[PDB]
Amino acid sequence: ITGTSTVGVGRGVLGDQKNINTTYSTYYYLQDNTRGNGIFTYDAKYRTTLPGSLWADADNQFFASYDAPAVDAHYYAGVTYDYYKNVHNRLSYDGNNAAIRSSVHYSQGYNNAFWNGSQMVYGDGDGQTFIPLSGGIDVVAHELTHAVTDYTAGLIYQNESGAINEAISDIFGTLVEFYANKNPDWEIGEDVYTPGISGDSLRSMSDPAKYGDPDHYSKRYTGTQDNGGVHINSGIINKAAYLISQGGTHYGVSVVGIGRDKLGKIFYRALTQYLTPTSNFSQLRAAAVQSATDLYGSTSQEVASVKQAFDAVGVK
Ligand SMILES: CC(C)C[C@H](NP(=O)(O)[C@H](Cc1ccccc1)NC(=O)OCc1ccccc1)C(=O)N[C@@H](C)C(=O)O
Ligand SMILES: [Ca+2]
Ligand SMILES: [Ca+2]
Ligand SMILES: [Ca+2]
Ligand SMILES: [Ca+2]
Ligand SMILES: [Cs+]
Ligand SMILES: [Zn+2]
Repeated sequence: ITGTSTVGVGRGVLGDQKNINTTYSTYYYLQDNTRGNGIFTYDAKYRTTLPGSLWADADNQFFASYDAPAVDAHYYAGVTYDYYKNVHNRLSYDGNNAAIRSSVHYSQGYNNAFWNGSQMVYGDGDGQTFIPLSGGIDVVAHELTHAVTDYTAGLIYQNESGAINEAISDIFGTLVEFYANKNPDWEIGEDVYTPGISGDSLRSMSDPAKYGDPDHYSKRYTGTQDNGGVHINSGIINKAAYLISQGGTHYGVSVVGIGRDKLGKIFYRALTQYLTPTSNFSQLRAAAVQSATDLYGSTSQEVASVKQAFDAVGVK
């Protein structure tokens, strides 16, 4: 909408107070004009019609329980935009400052979040498996990263290419979580998953097998559920990325860690310059090796560590 940029205040899903960029024209709308061509947050009103209504508020204060998922979807989209711009010189998901749209309160008791080809969408959860999913910064950045992938490598959402697509979203979701630097970890979704169980998460990148996901190519899922295991076999790539950054010895193979920032540079370059819609795990290894060669040189530790990490997870 046309209006003037304003700054509201509210509380997110976890009860934390934050300022949000809004737009005033009769109402205060969840429309942040400070980033690209805007970040816009919508109310789906417990239905499945999308996007729903641009979020309108009478007083620019967002402390109601119903407001909390919207506050976080809006704010964490801003953090994610900032990460891509400041760290990778990428302007929004398309590289040309496309408007970023999110809807919250999607459906009833909906235990998921998604990118629908055009926007991000967040369920509220059922209060048992999830609380409102925009409360997880890694979740928000995971969804927005699906948009980045759509506009870059375009990895098809099935089998190995789809597991790479998933892992890219988990990797950058985690790097955004570290960028914001609030309780960062290598787990996925811990802030919104299972409110009645402490210390768990939807997935782990540091130890995927803690939740039955594979951590070695010899343990990959080959069936048809989950689009050929896209959320399962992502553990093999997530583990490789974790090893590149943090190091470790895994199935007897030692990896010298090179840190999160270099992991992010290598995988961002692979995603944007080398991966294609049909890339498989072996092709991802080659793309990561070439990316690290471009950035650091063929004789570098960074290239050696990429090779060690893929060796450790059984990907040649
Ligand atoms: C980070 C977590 C909290 C959310 C994350 N959702 P997610 O982002 O993985 C969501 C899952 C989904 C698919 C279809 C319909 C509805 C929902 N997938 C999704 O949005 O895929 C977007 C996409 C579009 C084109 C090509 C490739 C990908 C996830 O891991 N979902 C698990 C629970 C799953 O769906 O198994
Ligand atoms: Ca209000
Ligand atoms: Ca965390
Ligand atoms: Ca996390
Ligand atoms: Ca939990
Ligand atoms: Cs789990
Ligand atoms: Zn995903």
